[PDB]
Amino acid sequence: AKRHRKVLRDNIQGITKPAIRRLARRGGVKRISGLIYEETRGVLKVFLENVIRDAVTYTEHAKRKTVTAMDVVYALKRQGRTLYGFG
Amino acid sequence: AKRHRKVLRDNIQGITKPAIRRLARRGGVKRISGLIYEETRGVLKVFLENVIRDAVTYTEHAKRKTVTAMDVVYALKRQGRTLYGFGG
Amino acid sequence: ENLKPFQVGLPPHDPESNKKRYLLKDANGKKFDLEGTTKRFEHLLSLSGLFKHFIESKAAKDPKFRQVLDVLEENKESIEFQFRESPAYVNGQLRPYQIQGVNWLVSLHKNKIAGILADEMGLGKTLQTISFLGYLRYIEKIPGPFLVIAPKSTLNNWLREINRWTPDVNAFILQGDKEERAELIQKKLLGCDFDVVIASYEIIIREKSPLKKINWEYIIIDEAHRIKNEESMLSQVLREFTSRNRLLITGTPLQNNLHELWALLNFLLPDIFSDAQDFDDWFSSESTEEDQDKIVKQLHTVLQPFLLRRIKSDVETSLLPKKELNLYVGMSSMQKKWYKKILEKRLLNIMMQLRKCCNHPYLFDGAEPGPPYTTDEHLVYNAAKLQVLDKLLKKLKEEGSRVLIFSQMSRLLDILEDYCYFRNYEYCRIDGSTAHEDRIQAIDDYNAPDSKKFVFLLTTRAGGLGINLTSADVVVLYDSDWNPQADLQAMDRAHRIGQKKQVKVFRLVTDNSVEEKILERATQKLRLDQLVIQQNRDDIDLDELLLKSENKTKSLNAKYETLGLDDLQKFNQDSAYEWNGQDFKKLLNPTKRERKENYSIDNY
Amino acid sequence: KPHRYRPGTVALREIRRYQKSTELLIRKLPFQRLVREIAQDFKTDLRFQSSAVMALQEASEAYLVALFEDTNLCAIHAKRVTIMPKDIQLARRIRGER
Amino acid sequence: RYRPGTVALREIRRYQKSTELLIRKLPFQRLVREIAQDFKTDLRFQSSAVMALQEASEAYLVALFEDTNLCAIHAKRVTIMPKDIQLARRIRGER
Amino acid sequence: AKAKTRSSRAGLQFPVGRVHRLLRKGNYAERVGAGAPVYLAAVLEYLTAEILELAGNAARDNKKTRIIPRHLQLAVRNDEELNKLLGRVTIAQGGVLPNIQSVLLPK
Amino acid sequence: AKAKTRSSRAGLQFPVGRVHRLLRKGNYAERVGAGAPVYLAAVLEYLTAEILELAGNAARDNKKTRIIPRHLQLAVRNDEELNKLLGRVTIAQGGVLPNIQSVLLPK
Amino acid sequence: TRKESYAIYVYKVLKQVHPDTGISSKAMSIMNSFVNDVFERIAGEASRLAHYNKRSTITSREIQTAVRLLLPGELAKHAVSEGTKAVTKYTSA
Amino acid sequence: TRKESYAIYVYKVLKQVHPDTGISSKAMSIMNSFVNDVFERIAGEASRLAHYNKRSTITSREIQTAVRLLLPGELAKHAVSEGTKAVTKYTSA
DNA sequence: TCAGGATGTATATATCTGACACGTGCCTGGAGACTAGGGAGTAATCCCCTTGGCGCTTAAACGCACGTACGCGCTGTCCCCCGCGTTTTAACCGCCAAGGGGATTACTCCCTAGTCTCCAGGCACGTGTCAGATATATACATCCGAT
DNA sequence: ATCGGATGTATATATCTGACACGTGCCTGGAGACTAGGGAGTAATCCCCTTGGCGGTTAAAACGCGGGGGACAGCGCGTACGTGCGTTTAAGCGCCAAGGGGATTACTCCCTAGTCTCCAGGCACGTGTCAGATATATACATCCGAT
Ligand SMILES: Nc1ncnc2c1ncn2[C@@H]1O[C@H](COP(=O)(O)OP(=O)(O)O)[C@@H](O)[C@H]1O
Ligand SMILES: [Mg+2]
Repeated sequence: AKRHRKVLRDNIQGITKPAIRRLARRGGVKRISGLIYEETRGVLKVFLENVIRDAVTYTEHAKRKTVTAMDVVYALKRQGRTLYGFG
Repeated sequence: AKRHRKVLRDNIQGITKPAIRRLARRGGVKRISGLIYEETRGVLKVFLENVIRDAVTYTEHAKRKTVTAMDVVYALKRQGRTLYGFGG
Repeated sequence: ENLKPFQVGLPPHDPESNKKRYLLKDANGKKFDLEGTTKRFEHLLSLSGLFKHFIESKAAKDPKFRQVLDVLEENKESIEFQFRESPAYVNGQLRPYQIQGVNWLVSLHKNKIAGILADEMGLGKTLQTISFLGYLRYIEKIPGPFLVIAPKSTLNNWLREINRWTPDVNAFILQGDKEERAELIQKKLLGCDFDVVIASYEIIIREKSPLKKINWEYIIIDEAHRIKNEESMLSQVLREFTSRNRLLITGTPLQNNLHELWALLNFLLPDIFSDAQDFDDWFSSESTEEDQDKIVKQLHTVLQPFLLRRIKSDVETSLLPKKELNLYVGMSSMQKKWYKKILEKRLLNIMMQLRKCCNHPYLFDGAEPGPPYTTDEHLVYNAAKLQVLDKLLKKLKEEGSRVLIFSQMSRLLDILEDYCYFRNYEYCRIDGSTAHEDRIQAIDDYNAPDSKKFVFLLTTRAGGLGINLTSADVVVLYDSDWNPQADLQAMDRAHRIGQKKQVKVFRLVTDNSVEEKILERATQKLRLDQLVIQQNRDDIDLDELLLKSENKTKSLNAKYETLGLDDLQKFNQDSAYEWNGQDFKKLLNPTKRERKENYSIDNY
Repeated sequence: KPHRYRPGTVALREIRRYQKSTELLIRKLPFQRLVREIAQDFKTDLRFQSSAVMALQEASEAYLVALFEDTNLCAIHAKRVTIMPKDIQLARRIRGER
Repeated sequence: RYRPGTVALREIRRYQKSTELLIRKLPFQRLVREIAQDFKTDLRFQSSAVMALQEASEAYLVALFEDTNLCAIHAKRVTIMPKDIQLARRIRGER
Repeated sequence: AKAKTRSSRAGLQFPVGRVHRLLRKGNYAERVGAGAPVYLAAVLEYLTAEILELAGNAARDNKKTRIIPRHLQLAVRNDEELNKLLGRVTIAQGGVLPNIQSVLLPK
Repeated sequence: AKAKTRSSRAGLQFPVGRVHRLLRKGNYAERVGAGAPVYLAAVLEYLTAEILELAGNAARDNKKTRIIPRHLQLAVRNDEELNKLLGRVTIAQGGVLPNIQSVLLPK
Repeated sequence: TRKESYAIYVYKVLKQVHPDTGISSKAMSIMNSFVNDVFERIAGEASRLAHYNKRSTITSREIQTAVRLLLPGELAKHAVSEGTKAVTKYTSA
Repeated sequence: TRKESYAIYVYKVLKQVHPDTGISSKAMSIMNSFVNDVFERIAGEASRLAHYNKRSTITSREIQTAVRLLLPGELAKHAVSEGTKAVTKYTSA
């Protein structure tokens, strides 16, 4: 009856409505619509897919099983958005 | 009284109004305001300034005085707008 | 009511006077006292001479202790209040072993050293502690202060007993959201309107800055194995607390290691066990000779000075002993194919996965037949332990012994709930999900005087300690645990004081698998504990399976009985990846992606 | 009647309070869960460091903040004050991601 | 004669079908020399260099006008204006 | 013995000797393996074949028997994968892909 | 004789031997001249000094005596020059410089 | 003089795929530039990839990783398959 | 376990522009990354310049061209001025 | 408009910690020979670019005038989103267990690259054709706009 | 709705010029030793990451409500765009003159790099500390929403 999960609402829903609003305020918007909270999840998921794909490619090439901060940094730099700090 | 060069026209105005309209149509627009012309001249002038500066830097590095198509292609590729067809 | 003559001589309670001692005015008054260290070392060598091993090494280190050593070298009634009756200043009675514990506490007090109280559960440890603090109050004339760090669950119990058998002492517990906590701080703590503070492991980390600013006479700690790690944040924080001495009321120390015991000792008396390698190499693991049991084993003489435990086996008697019935179970076909699948493949920690397969393959997603999902005998049909469990549950039910299952994975509890409902028994589940009130009501439901609760699921390491289920008769440790005393406390949830009838505790084991390795290592650690501390106080035809497993248990007991200290610390760490021969070993694209059409001028 | 701010003022205060800080605005554990779920992308069971996830969250939040700035500009351009998915789509199309 | 917009759609069809250069040749070439006089005196060019420059300029302006048109449509209009093109360039990381 | 080229004994059409020469004398690394030129030649051949097939499709669609930069442009922009790969290039004399916004059309 | 560092001779602060080693080992080219490391070290030194001066000014303006990533971001983004140099670069824990569109402000 | 082109190899591939069409000179030059651009992209990615791992050798493994880093999706899949096919044929023969 | 870095050198530079301010470790890592990035950009552009002109060596002329080609205008002016004065001092001494 | 609230904004203070200074080991940058090949200088040779002009064709660009339809301002009217209070729940620490993964730090060795020497075919260059693709008219059919 | 009308749209013809085929030689890729060093494999050490589970604090997050202000439709309306027509004007193409700029093409050497051999002196790492940046509290002064 209950050995089946029936739990764990989608992880994209973990990007809550108020977090989207905080990002929006730091961006500088005053008034928000109601479908922004779905368009934003879509765009974030796409961006993460691309970056993680490249990072995992680097990791597999090095014959590792651990994605390292330098792998992520190389992936972002290849995508064209350098990240100072980490590594 | 005309020994001087009083007769002359600015070169940015050589980008005629209908030429900008042809570009606009190929972009796919239907009605053009009256100030799009001046704004377009401005943006084209800026773009040309950047590309030409980089090309000239390449040529003067190579100890030449002619700007070659390969130098322009290198300049564009550096700007981030690589161009296929003129060699390179 | 009549013990008030002892209260004579105490100064009247007044925060202004208390502030002289409570607040330690000296901002950096912390210093190494040569006098106290000399007295400690002198008494310590008086008991026995073995302790120079630490001292000489420490003298090889910082020489301003080497000169203390030289001073101790060149220069070379304290009557215990036996309290043949119950001490007057505590309203009530104390049993003789309790009295002996109290006297041990006092004797360690008047020796400038401490001692871990590690009595067996139920032997009124807090009674010993309150009695000793009252000794300091009425006799030694130190009202306070005293810190009583404890687990959050028992705070109310500590306070209830402290106000019951010694009402004169004023004490309070910190709690509540930070605002009323701070109110209590500013009103009483820094106000100095108490004698005994009670906090929790979490609050000590939380409200540490005010608690720094009191010279602490002692720092009491309830079950102390929490502090068995000396890199734990609690251990780090509970070292800047300026204090005279310390106490470490606990249950059983040395649960899975010896270095653990070293750190537990290091807490009380840092100036002796200041060096890790000293303890780690003097009579810890080495590879020298028959010394393992010829000398270093005999060298308990280092501990008996400061440690105590009173075996509840004979100091009480009523709990008929125990009944351990390990059952070696063979894997079934689904287990066979799955276990091989893990061996040669989200699946990390292959050792954890192998435990899952040894419990029920339905834990793996997509294992059971379906959808649609049913609950018929196809559930029991694929898990060997569950088959034996079904048979044994039926046998117990016809006998009529309501049972506690102590699983180790709550998901396994989900499958067990489904199986139980399908078999029309009813239960009450407690795990890391049920809130407090749920836990209390479930315990009450099980412990109703006429309760229709056959099975009663839990998780082995959950529920704290106040859970009391002596009404139960059988405990089925569906899984075995790494730490043997984890399962020991679990299986004493039923063997706790007050249990009337002899109980049986089963331990399903998956033969020829990881579970055998886990059981072996757990027995290593249990026998280590015994040696170090406990001395110096289709159907399987269940009957033949029982006999075979009993014979196996006897054989392994014989195997591990005759091991030695350095040998028993080996931790063979035999790789379980290889089970029946393993080698550490685990297109054409004809798609022609797409071809669009209509490249002509027909958009318009 | 209890004091109540008129619509817009709390929003302006929030803008000027979040444009001054520097911490992360998405929760660490939800973001990590999302990242590891996506990580079944071109591989199967994988291990992540912690610096990796921190770098990934830094990059994501910077990207989203820039996107929201461009969206705000589009919404104001339409003689409006609210941002809408049409604004998100326009901004993200012009930048060249769609 | 013809209703407004008819010739406009006709011209869009005409110009999205062809591939030639849209700006005159000599005016652009003169502009390039004049704008290149500042960085360094007495440079020489060559026809291929100037043709590459013109081709790049054509492509840039065409993409810019596409973005501007899409901006104008976003604001419930069909007429493009300097506000539109400024918004496009600023979003596209240039202003 | 008679010499047979690595292009032939690999089965490809693109040159492997020239690719190896460029990889060496291109300051990409100190040492160059032995299968790298073969792999690179294969990849270049595949991409060339793919784009040329699409261009020929377009040229036939327009009743012509010679690929021109317009057909190259049209094929590249109509195939989305090649469009992403070449998202930043500009094929000279390629024109633009026909497209009019729906709102602009007459009622 | 007595060793006299190339950084000392050039009068810079950044290392020149290390820069020479990086140029040689990065296979940027087969041979590196003797003045290239000096020029490169001088340029890196200049840019570092510039950004550090701006960051220190920002730190003083914030009434702090230690540079932090927020101060680095403020220094970079305020001037139209290092902003253009570091255009695509995101600085960890940088935040964003404050502005609010004038349309959103009240009457 | 003596400028290397790729024109003849591209023309061979064309006469394999569409054995009835042709290429004008401008299209041919565009195709040559395309091949050079892709070559330099892949080689540069492989060079950086070897530098990241403290290797001093470019080999087919780095070439393959750079291919699947640069080409998107189905293009990458097919190109990888074809490259592996060619390399195995070469080594066997 | 030895890891080369620019922390010592940027700290020497800091202690002569603002002789009393410090710098946190995270800012230090950011600065080291910035220096590495700019070094890579200039070196790569100089390498490509040498490759373009058939030259086999990198020298101060290539470095100057790369600087004047990457840094924007008014910043590049001062950068090249200071580079030239440093190299002349090295040559004289 | 003025008095009434809510909200940063300073000021003073006890605390934590992570920059900063200091001492050693080592490894690599500098001194000093030696060498060899990259590049700088010279000097032929041919092709393109420049700066002043001139004459001619012929489409585009420009200017002007109706005159719509659209961009803009007003008004109305929902209705959707913000502000705020109230529960509750999920993040966030702290823990526990074992083992594997990844980095270093040696060692060892084999095989596969780079380096040569020859030597022939593959590829570039210069020629010579011919057919694919224009441009020109021509009849066809096919939206668009006014009665 | 129909008729007129302007506009692509297929269609046959002549032009030509640009793609494709063919011979040469020369230089680069291939064959064949020889060798050294790079990288693969192995063993020991130590720290991080995994999986499943536990217990606690406490801010955020979810939800509901109410009300107002902003978005979205309609309604004029009065421009400023479009479309069409007539007329210059300039682009484009020819043509003239004489040079320098530049890219091979072929030696010729110098000098300035790489390579090797030590060897000390930079620098990285492992230890303290203490000064700056916290968090706290309080008083203040400073906007905002209802007369
Ligand atoms: N008269 C008594 N003498 C001795 N012990 C008693 C007496 N009355 C009660 N006790 C027990 O003393 C115990 C002290 O608490 P304890 O069980 O030791 O908890 P913990 O094990 O957590 O310290 C109580 O549980 C209580 O049952
Ligand atoms: Mg207790």
